[PDB]
Amino acid sequence: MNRKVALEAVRVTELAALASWSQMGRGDKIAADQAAVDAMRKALNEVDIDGTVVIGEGELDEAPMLYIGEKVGAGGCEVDIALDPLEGTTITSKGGANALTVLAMADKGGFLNAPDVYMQKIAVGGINAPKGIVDLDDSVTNNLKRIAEFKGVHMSALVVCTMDRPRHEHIIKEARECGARVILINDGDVSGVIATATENSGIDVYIGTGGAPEGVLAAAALKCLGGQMQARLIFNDEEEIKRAHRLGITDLNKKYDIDDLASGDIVFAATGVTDGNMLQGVKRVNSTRRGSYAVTHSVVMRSTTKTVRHITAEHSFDFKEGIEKFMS
Amino acid sequence: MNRKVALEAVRVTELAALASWSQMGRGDKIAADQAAVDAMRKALNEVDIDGTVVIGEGELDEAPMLYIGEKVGAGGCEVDIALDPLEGTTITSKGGANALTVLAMADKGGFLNAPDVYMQKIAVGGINAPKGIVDLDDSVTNNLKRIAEFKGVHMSALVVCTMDRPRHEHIIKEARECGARVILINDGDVSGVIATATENSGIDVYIGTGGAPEGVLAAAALKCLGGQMQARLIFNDEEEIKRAHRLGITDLNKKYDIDDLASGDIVFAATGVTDGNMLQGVKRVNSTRRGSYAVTHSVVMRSTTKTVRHITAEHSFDFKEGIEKFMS
Amino acid sequence: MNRKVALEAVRVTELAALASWSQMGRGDKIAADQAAVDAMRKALNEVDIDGTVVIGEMLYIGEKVGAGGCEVDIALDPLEGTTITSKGGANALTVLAMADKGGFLNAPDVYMQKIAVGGINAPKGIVDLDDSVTNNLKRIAEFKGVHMSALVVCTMDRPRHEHIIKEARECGARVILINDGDVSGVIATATENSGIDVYIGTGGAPEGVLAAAALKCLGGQMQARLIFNDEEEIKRAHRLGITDLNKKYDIDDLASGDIVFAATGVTDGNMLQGVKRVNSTRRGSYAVTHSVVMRSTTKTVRHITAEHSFDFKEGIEKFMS
Amino acid sequence: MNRKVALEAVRVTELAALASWSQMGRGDKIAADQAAVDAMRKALNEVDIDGTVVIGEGELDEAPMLYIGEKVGAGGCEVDIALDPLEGTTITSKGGANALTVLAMADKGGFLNAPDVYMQKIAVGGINAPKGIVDLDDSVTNNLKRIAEFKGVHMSALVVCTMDRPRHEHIIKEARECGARVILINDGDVSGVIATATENSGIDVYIGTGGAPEGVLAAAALKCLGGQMQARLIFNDEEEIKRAHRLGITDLNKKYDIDDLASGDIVFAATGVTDGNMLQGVKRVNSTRRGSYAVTHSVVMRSTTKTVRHITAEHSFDFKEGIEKFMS
Ligand SMILES: [Mn+2]
Ligand SMILES: [Mn+2]
Ligand SMILES: [Mn+2]
Ligand SMILES: [Mn+2]
Repeated sequence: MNRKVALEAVRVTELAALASWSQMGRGDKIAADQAAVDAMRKALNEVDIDGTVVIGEGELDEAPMLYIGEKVGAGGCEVDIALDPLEGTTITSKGGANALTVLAMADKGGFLNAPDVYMQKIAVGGINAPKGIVDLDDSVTNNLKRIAEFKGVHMSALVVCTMDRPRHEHIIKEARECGARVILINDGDVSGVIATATENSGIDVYIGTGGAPEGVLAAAALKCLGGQMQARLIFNDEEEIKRAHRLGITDLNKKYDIDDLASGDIVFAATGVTDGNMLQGVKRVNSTRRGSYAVTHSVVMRSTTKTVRHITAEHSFDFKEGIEKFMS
Repeated sequence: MNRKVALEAVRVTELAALASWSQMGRGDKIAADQAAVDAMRKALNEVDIDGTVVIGEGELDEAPMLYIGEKVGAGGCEVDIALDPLEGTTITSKGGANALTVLAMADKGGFLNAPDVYMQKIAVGGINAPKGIVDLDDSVTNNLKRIAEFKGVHMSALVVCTMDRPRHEHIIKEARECGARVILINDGDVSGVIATATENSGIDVYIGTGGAPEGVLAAAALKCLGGQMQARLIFNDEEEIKRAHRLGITDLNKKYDIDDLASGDIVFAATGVTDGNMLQGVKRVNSTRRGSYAVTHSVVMRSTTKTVRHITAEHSFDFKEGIEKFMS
Repeated sequence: MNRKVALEAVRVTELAALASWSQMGRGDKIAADQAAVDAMRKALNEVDIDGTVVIGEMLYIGEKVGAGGCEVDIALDPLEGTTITSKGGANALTVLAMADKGGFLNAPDVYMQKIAVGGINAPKGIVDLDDSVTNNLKRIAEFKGVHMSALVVCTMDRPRHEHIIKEARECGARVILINDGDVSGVIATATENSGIDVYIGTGGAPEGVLAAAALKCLGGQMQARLIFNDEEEIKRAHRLGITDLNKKYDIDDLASGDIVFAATGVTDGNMLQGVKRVNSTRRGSYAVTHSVVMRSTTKTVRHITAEHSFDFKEGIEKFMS
Repeated sequence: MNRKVALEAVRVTELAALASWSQMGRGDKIAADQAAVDAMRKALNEVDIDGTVVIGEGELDEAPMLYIGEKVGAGGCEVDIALDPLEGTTITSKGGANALTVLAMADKGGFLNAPDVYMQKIAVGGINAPKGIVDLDDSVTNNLKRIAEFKGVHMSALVVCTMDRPRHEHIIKEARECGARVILINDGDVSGVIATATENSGIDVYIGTGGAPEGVLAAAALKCLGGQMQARLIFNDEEEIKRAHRLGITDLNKKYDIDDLASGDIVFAATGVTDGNMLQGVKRVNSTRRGSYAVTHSVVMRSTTKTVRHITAEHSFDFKEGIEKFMS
């Protein structure tokens, strides 16, 4: 995987973010999603890779663009592509927190090719955090006690993050019972997991159930940032089992370690759409010095080197024109 | 008012925010509110003012501490005091966005002594925005068209903020219909209005109904930051009408200009509790160089000088102790 | 001292910095110092203290300042870097420190040998002026957990520092030079992302006390020794109560008890950013100052970015008092 | 040029800056220079370009690596390359301000092929600045009067930067006489010129004489950032004249507009070595969340799109090992 591919990925997430931002607060999640898919597909076909989508918008049946197996790129090293054109379609449509655009790449087979099913998740940051510090079969109490001890703080100092859903009431009750602070996000458990390893996020642990593709994407970032995560797929009906079987997943009760979700040489890239726990959103900026531009905030990271790059980009634009000129 | 009072007010909002933060994500909004009220009252009584609460926790009937009319301070210049010990008690208990502590000071009679009722609000930023650019009796569309013209942008560039409530559906639908982007916050329309005049907030306009005290405090800040706002009190039942009559208000449908909400020499201070669209929340920080601390982010501003100070404070703390040691 | 005094002090350094900035790069050291002194004296006389200048310039030794309050000794520097500000060099600051009566070394205006390192856990003895430069740096490298080659040592670019510079480079350290501003240079050792690990050099005794006051709040260690070259200097020491001429002063001997330290950047430097002209459509035009205020008893540290409204169609000297 | 080349260039300047930093403050300007040359050369040969060095370390006579005419890169689109492995060799050896590493790319013939001679320079930033706002044959006073009018300020507000040299005494004295503020840098007039177009540099104008190669490099950045600049080569002896003649330059007194220095599609990249008035230098950082790393601060920009990216990169490193491990 050529060093060139890493920094090229940020252009993809930036262009998807700008397209998504033009639909921010338009009340239309489908238009938000399609703006991102279109921008990302077009940008990805300029990237010098021999790319196969292993996580994307869906099966070819249901998704015309960025479907599983689709071939993308202008030609280059062979890579598996995990992508999320718009993490937070509903978020973006109402301008909520934590919307992102996300692109990750691995050598062939480096990702768990996750089906569209739910996934139990537990994640903690820290480059020195050991394997086994968290696991999903241990109680919440016992996981937090270990985390607090490793971080060297009282339990009440820890900030635990989960989604505000009925399915999480027991995580929340238990975490609070042993003394921790638990904050709720409305959506965007990609940002919420990655935040555990993000300097100054204010989030120490993530515990929740959400999308499985999102779990792999977040593991890909934690692999570069440092941290630990365990995940397990959930299967509620026979169609979900069939989706897994079609992707080669047959050990349904497997507990996945972070190395099982994303392994080898991983590149992770993301751009903020709205302000979130991980990344700032797109903003309109005026200046006499340079004129008006849209500013994006992005991150690109690589697991092998552990180089993490924070990128602020200034994109020239006349806001006298319609904002949908940021589409494609 | 003696220039000393301005900067002393930040210490008050800081200690109240640290107390609030100890209850963040504990699912107990009464405990968060009380931690805030306690810390803020103890800190005020060390400020060198002869203070009279004109906006606070409530009437002496319902609020034992920081009630309307309470005298606070160690002695000094006579000021009316508008307080919100914790903007976002529910926010704070769940760790939502936009929780703040707030304190504003004016010469005697400078604030609208608002009864505790709903208030319709429209706000826009810009030191050169003219009085009349926004008006509650004009349509959303016409307000937006004027704002867009004044800012020199296409309508679709504008980001309108409002609270996610059924009472705002008509605002949201109309603003989208003429092409604007409308983002929703779950609570905290102090931050929401003030964001219109905060650099890099990504928010251009606020339209919505919320608390009347909060409207006054936001107007206090906008007086210092620059901008325009119009409010109108709303009355649901006859007891609310009596609360207005007791405060001297008989023109129930009076439209208040920003100068009617806050006039004269005004000091506005606020500290973030959680991350919001105005201020960052309190964070736990480690360093070998300094040891561990809590970081607060505050702003204090003054309407006469127009000076705005952004203050990042490092508060030493051993996080092996219980987080509630940050309470007063 | 009443907690009020700390945050009142930043206003003094800010006003002095704005006045200095109006003389930045004008080639007139005298006019810069006079602008700073005026602004500082005027602001100080609104602070609620019974202050006495024990380190100062007019703001002379023994001058009584303040509007009335707790008694404090005042160590001030209306403009650390008059030459600096006049030429637009790096590391010009305005500085105010306050202590309880007798908290500062009452230092004659003489030269002082200095060595300093940052870190709240640094023990007394980590630095010592009578150990070789090499043994000082080996201990600091051990304390910081790094190879010697990682350490960045700061000193002033002066012929009197050639032996320090050569000995530190010989043992493998990286030695960077500043043209002026050893207040900033010393405090940098305890300032996040200054990139300075150690300061070693000779400079003004007043400036050493001021830097020590800050390091007492930020955490670190420093040692100092006064230099006497002329009989006039020795008598200045005697008149101030100093008779042990070769005393090595620890950091607690320079600044003890409850200390407040305030500074504002004039030009960009190793510790603080300088004043800038800013334009915005939302907010209009303003001068931005960058300040720090700190207190030794609580170890609280406040960083303050202040936007001062101003129409830069008018002359800059309107920022004078 | 493929938009892939732009972001690949930052890796080159980052690697050269890290190598330079290992020699910072070691009092050896040659070893600093060689560390940077080595690292830039090696990195450059992994960039997918067919590159020809038009501005480099020297003529092949005197420079073995990165010489004028040298062919570099792994293969791709044809570009002319304007390099400065280490701007501020003496700066770096003393840890002074404004040391940078610099890589610029243009279409064939896009750069003035500058001889190793001195160059008179005047520069101002701002996208709307018209050609003629600055001119080397106008007085200093008249240049500054136009610049004050263009920026909408009193003359006393302007900050004029020059190098602290005897050859600049008349500039310094004239600029001060007409009321401007004139600050002095010891070295580093690449950074000093680009500062005029860099947000928050505090520098409005650069006026001085310095290296002609460094003038082309700074003009390349200003073409991306917006601004105007004029330059004239000066010749002190016969050997300097033939330096020009060898590179095809016989009009010895030509005044070059910025378009004459750098024209067409230009990419410009730089990384700070030491803190300066354009970029921050490399720093050693410790964190518990991430471990220890060297942090670099870079900028990459493009004249056709006007897109500018600020890049903060964290390079994992164990600082118990010798710092010379950052060499190539
Ligand atoms: Mn999605
Ligand atoms: Mn409240
Ligand atoms: Mn002085
Ligand atoms: Mn060079």
